Amino acid sequence: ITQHNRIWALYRPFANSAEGITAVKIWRRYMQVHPEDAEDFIELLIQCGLYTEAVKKYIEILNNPKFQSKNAKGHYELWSEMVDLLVEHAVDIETGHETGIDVERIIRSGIERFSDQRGKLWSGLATYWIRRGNFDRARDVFEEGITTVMTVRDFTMIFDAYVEFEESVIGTLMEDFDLDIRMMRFEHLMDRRPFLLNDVLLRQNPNNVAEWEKRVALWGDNKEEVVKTYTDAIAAINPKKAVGAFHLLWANYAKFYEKAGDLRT
Amino acid sequence: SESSTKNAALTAAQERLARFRALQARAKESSQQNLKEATKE
Amino acid sequence: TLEDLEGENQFTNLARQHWLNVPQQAAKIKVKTDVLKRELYLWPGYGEDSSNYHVLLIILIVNAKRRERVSTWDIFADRPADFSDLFRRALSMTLDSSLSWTIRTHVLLFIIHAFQSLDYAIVRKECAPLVSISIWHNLSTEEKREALLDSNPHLRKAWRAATKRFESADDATKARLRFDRAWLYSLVLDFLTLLYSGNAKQEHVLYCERFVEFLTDLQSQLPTRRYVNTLLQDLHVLPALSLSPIYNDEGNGLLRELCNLFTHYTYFAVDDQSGVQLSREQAYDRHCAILAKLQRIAMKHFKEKLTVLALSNYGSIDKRSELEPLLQALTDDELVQLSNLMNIRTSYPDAARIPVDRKFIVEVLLTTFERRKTFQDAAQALSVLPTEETLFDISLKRTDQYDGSRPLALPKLNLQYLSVGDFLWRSFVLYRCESFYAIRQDLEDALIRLKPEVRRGGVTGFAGFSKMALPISKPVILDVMPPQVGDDKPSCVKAEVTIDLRRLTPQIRRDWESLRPDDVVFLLAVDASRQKQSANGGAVLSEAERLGLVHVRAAEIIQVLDDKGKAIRDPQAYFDGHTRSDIRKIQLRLDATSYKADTEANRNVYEDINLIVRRSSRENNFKPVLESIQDLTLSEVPLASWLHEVFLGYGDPAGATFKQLPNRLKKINFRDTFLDWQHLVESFPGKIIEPSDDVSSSFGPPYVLESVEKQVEEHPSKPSKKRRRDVEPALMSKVETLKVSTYKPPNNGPYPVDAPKLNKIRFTPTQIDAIYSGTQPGLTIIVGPPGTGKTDVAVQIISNIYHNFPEQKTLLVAHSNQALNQLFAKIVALDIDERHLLRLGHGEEELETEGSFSKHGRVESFLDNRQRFLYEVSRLAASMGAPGAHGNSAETAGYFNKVYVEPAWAKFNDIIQREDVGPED
Amino acid sequence: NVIMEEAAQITEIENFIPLALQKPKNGQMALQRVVLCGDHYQNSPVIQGLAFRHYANLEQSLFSRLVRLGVPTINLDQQGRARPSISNLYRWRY
Repeated sequence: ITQHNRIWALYRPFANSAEGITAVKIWRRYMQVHPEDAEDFIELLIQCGLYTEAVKKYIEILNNPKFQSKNAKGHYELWSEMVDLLVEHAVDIETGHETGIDVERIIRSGIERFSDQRGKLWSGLATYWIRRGNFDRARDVFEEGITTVMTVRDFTMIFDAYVEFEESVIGTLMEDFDLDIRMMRFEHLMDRRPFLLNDVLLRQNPNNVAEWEKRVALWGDNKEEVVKTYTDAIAAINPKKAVGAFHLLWANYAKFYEKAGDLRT
Repeated sequence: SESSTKNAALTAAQERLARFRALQARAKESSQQNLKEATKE
Repeated sequence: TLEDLEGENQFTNLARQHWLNVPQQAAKIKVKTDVLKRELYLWPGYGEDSSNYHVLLIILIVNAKRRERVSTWDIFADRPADFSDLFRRALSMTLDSSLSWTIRTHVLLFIIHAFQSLDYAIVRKECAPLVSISIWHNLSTEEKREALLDSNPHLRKAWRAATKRFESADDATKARLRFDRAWLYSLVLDFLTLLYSGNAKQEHVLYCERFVEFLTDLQSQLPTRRYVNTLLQDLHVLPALSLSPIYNDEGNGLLRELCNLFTHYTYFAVDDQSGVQLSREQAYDRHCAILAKLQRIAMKHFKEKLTVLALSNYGSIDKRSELEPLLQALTDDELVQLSNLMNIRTSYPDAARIPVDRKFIVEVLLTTFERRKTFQDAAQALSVLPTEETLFDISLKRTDQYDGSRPLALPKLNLQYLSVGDFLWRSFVLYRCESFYAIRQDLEDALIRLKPEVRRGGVTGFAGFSKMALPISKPVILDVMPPQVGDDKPSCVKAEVTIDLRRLTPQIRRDWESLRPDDVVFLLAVDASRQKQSANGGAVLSEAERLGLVHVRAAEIIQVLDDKGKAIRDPQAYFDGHTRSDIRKIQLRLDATSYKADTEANRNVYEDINLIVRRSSRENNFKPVLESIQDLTLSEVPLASWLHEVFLGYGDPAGATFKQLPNRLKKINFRDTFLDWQHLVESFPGKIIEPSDDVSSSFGPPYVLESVEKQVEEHPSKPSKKRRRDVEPALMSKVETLKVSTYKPPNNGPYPVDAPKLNKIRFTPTQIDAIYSGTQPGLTIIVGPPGTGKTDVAVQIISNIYHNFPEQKTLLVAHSNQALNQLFAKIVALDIDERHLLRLGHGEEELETEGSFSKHGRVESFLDNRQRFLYEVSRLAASMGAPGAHGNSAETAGYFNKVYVEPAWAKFNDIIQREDVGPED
Repeated sequence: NVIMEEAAQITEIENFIPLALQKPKNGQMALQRVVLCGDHYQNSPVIQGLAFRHYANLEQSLFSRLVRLGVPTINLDQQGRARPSISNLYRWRY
């Protein structure tokens, strides 16, 4: 084994000078005994164009919990680099059940593991879908990320990426039914953005009665929406730890129902 | 008619461009508001 | 049953009073009225003048024979006109509602048995018009039929051929075809009317279950499914059954499960016309196209009320709850207009009186727009590890209590399948159900032997003694690995379980201490105090609640350790030696999905587990089989195209043979398959066999047979168009020229051990043909009785494949260890190398062969052969005067043998290449 | 090349497992010869579940299904193990 390691160290320059598929096989044989240079093997595969092999090697390295990076590379940084490589090579890398490369499942696993950048992960998935040409999949991913963002920065980044993609699509189309549907969905998202922001704020801190009052003001003349927002604020906000203006919330609820024109209820 | 149809298509394209510009301005304002809200958070 | 029908029954008395009213003075002989004798007397006497009672009795006898696995298609195929008349009478009785519900259920069961017996020519001919294109002619919308004809040119050609046949037919044949189509339509309408009538009894529920099973069987058979799925989609049978009060009853769990199975079979991801299995991407694309068409129809029809519905995404409208408010916003008239614009039957016939309201239309639209997972997703969602709910399921209890009186919602294996993935999923479901039933039976036996009860302080104790179960404390989790890439569940969750074997017997202690790695065990939390609530008169307890078992979690024991936490290096020395402590520790990997579900739902099953149940080594291999079945179902390509076409039961069944495959071998070296030329001539009758050389004398073994096809000389005859009607196509057998070639076998050395083994068995011509078919590429089936030399023919075919194709790999599959040992002995008797022969199996099995074919035995044989070869190489180097120790290592022996022999062999070949060198030189 | 013996006594899933033991190469399987030697008149595989054996037809084998479908099979007509009386008693079904 020690002589095999010495022979591998001696033939590493020979494998580097040989290049190509022979060097890929030599690197695989070396990683069969010494897999510490798997990052160098992935770099050589990227230099040779083996995106699927590099993705499989990264998945195998992430599956092993005892794997330590030689260059002190973080697991989150490696996952972000793999996501960026998948987004930049969404058409070059073949995705299917035969190769075992599931971009959506891996993105969901990364968002569940890293919920701080889950909105950024959804934005990256939307960018990968845009690079793959699936505009409907990118729009659905953006909608799911907007509806599942508990972070203000991640939601803002996802909304900015979706707005940039929609603006690029509108500029490309202007210079039929699908574009109109995308524009209507973007208009509905812009209309419900205050509601989504209020929901995200209530998820972060439901105790903000001032935020609930701002949401009720943003509801406007829709009386059923206004009534259900007060009932949700009643059921959600604990008065023992509320931080907004709960007494003013009951006050303008009373004002709204008085201007409605009834007294008893 | 091929002349009035072209004028109607041009008017529809101008209305779509104005709507796209208004949507872009609203998206910029919403992005600024979201950045302010993120800074507040 | 047969004995009940043999007795003095009402049907037998009616048949005696009606058909046995002859005035002949028969002798008073006490002859038993056997079912076979009655069937023989009624079948020859069956005719067009027979009453409906005789047809009902024949249908009941056929159903009893099918339930008892007795063939009845040959007796009906003896008289084809009588069988056709009986089938027409049965179809008329099934279409007629004047008969009782039991008679209708019996007729439906007979029709389902006939459909499952479609391999018979008479049954296939009778069921051909029922699943023909006449069902598409009876569609609700003619525009949908026109679009279906325009989409598939083959469907349009079939419809045109059916229309031409109906127009060219007489009154009788056209009336029969219209009667069959109207009988199918009236059966669907009567099923809908019975479902929507309400106040259904047990007979009505049984008839509905039989109809659901018949629909599932029709959807299973693809040639019938290609029209049955379209008919069910046009008639909206699923929305009618969902809104039916019979399926809404709490007691109709089996009916609901059968309806779910029929819906899954109807919504299978496979092409109805082409027969190609659709992937998840194809189903997603079809759902997206349907959603886009619905959005376009909404934008062109009701864009004011359904602006949000037509402006949303595919994922925001595929949910029934998401689309519920959009449908509630629209009115009933708008929904009816949308259904009419989508070629959906929003109105039924007045005879069926099917209620078509706004709720029914909303349910139909929700079912049509619902996204359904593929069969691969359903197979992946199924858990291989059984649980407490999976073992004590209502479907498993119904299958355990099943006796053939009622249908079951389980997959059925037949001659034809919708897809290879569908068949793999059906086999996986059947294996999982069998494993769950076996695990439930083992757990019930262990709980009965343990006899759990409530001790002092409320602690659940065990009164009886069970050998396969042991009381244990709460296990402690040792480690939890991180989740894998793309997998929510963890990679591994290893825990430690403490067991005691002081009170156990020495055999039980030895069996527990010698547990194999990754052995399937169940950690069971059981409390028998709640069974006292069953004594209180509360709710009806289940089998697990009556037995006291509360929860069960599967796990795989990987290693067994002593009381000090050290692994036992020598198990034989530990068993023979005196153990200092009787307490042992076992490391077990828990189910990752079950542990994740328990942690997410905050379930402390591991902190309450009070028993551990093991099983036998042979009976605990269902988990790997289920995993392999799930992997095969999830695999896109599990077999070759020709093998999948042959296994699917579609197309020509002889297409996988060597005569139809394009990769047939022209010349095959039989070597020593034929003992002599006379044996080869007798084994190849009816075929012209001539020698390859010009010598007319017969040649012995070895022989190579080449099947050279004789070229037909196309003479320049005039194209006479007169003699073309009476000239039928003669079935002239293609006499393949069997060219026999003889070659001198190469010598393997002057030693007597170098002589190759030759076959000394004179094979029959059928055995020779089977060996020739097996040697040629393709699919071969050898039907051999006991004592027909099937093992010898298989060994000869394996030897021929090894000799002809050294680069090919042979995979022998056996069912018993004795058969594998006999095959190994036959291969050793033949010219098969022991180094290339290997056996796969458990290492504890005794090897009946003279040589050990296991991995350790093969390694030992290879080491002995290496030592012998090293000694021979050292002797050869000493004889040749080669300096050094050439027999030290195998690589050194090869290098020395090359560097010595290769120049020497080259010099010898150069000396022999000279024309002046004689035999002495 | 894969050759199976007593295919009627083995399940269809167990028979298809040996045909899919190797992964396909370039979208196609490497199997070329598939031989199945058995006797459809022999005993079927044992199934613990009565409903699975009868209603679900889990006891049906791949060789029996291929024989019922109409696949071309070679039938051996020579027996040399038992006595002529026992062979003739066993030749009634064949």
